[PDB]
Amino acid sequence: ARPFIPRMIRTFAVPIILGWLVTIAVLNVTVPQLETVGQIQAVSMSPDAAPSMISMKHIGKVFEEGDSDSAAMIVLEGQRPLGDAAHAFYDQMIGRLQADTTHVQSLQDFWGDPLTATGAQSSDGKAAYVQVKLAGNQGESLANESVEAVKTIVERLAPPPGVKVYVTGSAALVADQQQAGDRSLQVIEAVTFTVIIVMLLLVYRSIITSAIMLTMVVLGLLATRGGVAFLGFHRIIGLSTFATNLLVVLAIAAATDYAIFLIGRYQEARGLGQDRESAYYTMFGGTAHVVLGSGLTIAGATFCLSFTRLPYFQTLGVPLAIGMVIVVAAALTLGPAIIAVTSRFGKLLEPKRMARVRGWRKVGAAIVRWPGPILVGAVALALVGLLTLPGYRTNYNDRNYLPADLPANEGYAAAERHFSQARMNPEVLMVESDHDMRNSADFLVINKIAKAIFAVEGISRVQAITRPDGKPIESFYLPPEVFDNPDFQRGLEQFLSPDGHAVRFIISHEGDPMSQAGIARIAKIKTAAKEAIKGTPLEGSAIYLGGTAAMFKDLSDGNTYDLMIAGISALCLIFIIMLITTRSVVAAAVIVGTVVLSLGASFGLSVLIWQHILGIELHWLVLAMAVIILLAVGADYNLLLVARLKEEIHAGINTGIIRAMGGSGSVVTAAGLVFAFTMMSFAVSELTVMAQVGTTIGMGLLFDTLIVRSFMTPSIAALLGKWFWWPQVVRQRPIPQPW
Amino acid sequence: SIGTLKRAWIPLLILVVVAIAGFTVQRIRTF
Repeated sequence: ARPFIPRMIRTFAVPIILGWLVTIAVLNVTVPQLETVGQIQAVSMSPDAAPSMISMKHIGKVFEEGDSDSAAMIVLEGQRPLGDAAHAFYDQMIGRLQADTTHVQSLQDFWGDPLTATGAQSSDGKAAYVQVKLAGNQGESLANESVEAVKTIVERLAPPPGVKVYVTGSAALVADQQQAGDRSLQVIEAVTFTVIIVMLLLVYRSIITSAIMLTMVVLGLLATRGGVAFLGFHRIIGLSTFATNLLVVLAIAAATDYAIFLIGRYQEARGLGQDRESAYYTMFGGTAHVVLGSGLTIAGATFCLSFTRLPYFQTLGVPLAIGMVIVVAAALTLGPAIIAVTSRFGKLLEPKRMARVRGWRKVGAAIVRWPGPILVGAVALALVGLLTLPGYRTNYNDRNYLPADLPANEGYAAAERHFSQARMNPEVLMVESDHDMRNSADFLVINKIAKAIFAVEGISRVQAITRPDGKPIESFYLPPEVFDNPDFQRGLEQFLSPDGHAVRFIISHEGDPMSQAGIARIAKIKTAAKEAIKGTPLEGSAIYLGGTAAMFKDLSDGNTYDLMIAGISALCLIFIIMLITTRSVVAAAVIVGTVVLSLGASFGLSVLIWQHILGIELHWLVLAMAVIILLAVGADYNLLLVARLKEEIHAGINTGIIRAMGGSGSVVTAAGLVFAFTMMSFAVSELTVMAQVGTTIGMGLLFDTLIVRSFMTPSIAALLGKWFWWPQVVRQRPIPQPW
Repeated sequence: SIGTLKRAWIPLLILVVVAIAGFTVQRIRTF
């Protein structure tokens, strides 16, 4: 008769609604927001096992310069060659900086020393720079507050006339990028809201029904946000800003999906001509299991995403698993209750001017009669998408993905006008032996090392105790009596280790250090050093390479392996859920193949639009987040459609396909279009990374919904006929009935 | 007997799929 659950949710509608309201109210009043919690508990970006991180820690430890990877630069430029007033300002500057202890752990003073001043100053004399090491590893808020403090110390004191002073380096870039992101979510949000409302009014052509659906979406979003914030507030689970962003977006995606599913099924059932109660019961009985399966499979995949070895993904599984659980519970309990109470009260959820299921039954008729031609056409478009994929390059330079008005950007530009290299992103190489290096022989070997590293293709400057300015292009000899010179002693304390068991070289690249070539160069640097020390009494020593390029190389390798892990796990879970819901191995295999093909085609299309035509290469976060969202949403839609098809296969397979189309193609297409265009509204955004992600996801869903899912999968089903349900046995058409 | 190997094909197929996926993921994690 009336199953237990639907009645238990219908009779007690008002108590459940009030319970949810009070729970969300408490959760959002007694706890800060998601973004603030993520701020107070940021986590490092570079995994501890990365050789770059280990090398930076060890270099800091041996030279007693701190245990953090963060750094920043201060650059002085003037319209006239820097003079003695500049020197006085700079000396007072370093004094003031080193006065602080809780923010600046150590400072590297070259320009003051006349020995190395030639290497620390531009060729034409109009610029200079210094490196200060901050506190708090990359991605942590400690580094942000430290760099803010250094910036205020910089701006407090008045410089001489005709010289400006800027703060630069990676630390400034990340900090001010975060500030820019904070300040760049107002106009794009306005346009997003207006596009959402127009699209809803287009789908429903009513104002009350769009209002109810938005009510459901917003209550679900508030519930998930409050719950995750509460759980993370008491240090139960770890969070990060990246996790919060993805959690918000995925929450909206899932909430709107389930809301439109329930409303559309109820509306269709009403259209078939039933009363206001049986319609509720049929929509529940036809959609609840689909919602439950979709939500749990997404939660399982996202949880398995926590088995990787890259902080961007490892710290990301548990928050989304719990968020998706909360969203599912809300959509299952509050949803049906709200539809029930709204429909009982009066006439609010009614269908009018129906013209969608007719058109979709027509396309069903087209897709059942001639599956061959339609399938080949869809495959042709997919191949048009796929062929652009193999030519695809990534960019690690985050500088040119931000507006040009950031202060860090202007300091960079001022650095680029007088310097012929990328001196704002150096590297450090360290060789550690088991004996003192403070004598002539090891100095000759050090010169050999420096010369060998210099001759690498694309290494412009290499600074060493032998050649302080960075051009080791001669024969050399250091007599053993120069160690008595106090200036040489400051040089030694700068480069050699205090105990005398190490040396370090400061290496600056050509062009852009964070492009593909810059990433590839570091392995060559390491090999060159190793071959330079081979055969000399320093043979077999330890080589540590620290910097940003090493960080990004190791990050890229981790990214590749982690993407493979996540892909395998997600595809297995999708296979399992398809097999459970439809009880066929062929159907699950076909759906998995279609998903893989669709992701490939959509990402190829995005590469075509952005890399080739517009001429700007994609970031890599784009790949990661695009694949995550596309996988989840596609799994949801595929599962609903296959379940609906399985429902009405008894009166033949052709009639079943056309009815499943006319019944659920409209719903899936409405949901896909709404979310796709809501994600396309991010194009007008100023920030390029988020605009790229929005466009990639929007185009992906448009291609998925309008071609791969509306023409290609039903065509395969109709073509394969009764072998789409193997090993189950099905008849391709029932026994003929008498007229 | 066939009874236990044709009534329990879905659970065993799921177990073998999970087994191979877990093995390969554990092998990948050490890279």
